[PDB]
Amino acid sequence: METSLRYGGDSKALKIHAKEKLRIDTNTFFQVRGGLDTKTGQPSSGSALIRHFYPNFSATLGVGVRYDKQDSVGVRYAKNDKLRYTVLAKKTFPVTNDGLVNFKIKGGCDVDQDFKEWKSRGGAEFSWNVFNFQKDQDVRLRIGYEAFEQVPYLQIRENNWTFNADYKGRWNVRYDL
Repeated sequence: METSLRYGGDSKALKIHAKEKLRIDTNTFFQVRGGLDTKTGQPSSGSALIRHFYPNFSATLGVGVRYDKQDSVGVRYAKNDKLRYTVLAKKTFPVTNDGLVNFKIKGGCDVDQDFKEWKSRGGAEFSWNVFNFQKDQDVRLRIGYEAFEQVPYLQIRENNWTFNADYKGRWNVRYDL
């Protein structure tokens, strides 16, 4: 049971996201997140994951979905009122020191139940080293993205905060409570 604050600009001011885990079977984990609205004091959205792990092939396979609440659909459409589901492998590779990178990725496909839309994603954070500035302030870059043909937004770590930019002119912070 952990809680994280998500700040937003050019979209939403503040929102809370909290994470919980449940044991269903010997080799099956429940992992889900609850988003409480910007208004503060009500639901907003829900997401969940069902996963299994392999030992020698250190990785997990599972599916992820999200539910957005229904309101009205017809001539016009809205961001809400939509269900999506995806299945992917999760893998982590530390290639720093010997190399220079480190990533945690989600490799798979998602469909939007609303319009037959299907995409594959580098649903990942890939650690790469770029700066080239006189200042000695080290920064780490990872694309909080689904790479294939959809949308990348960047995530960087500085001091002890995580902040991002999306091509839609959207930005955010994530900080643990």
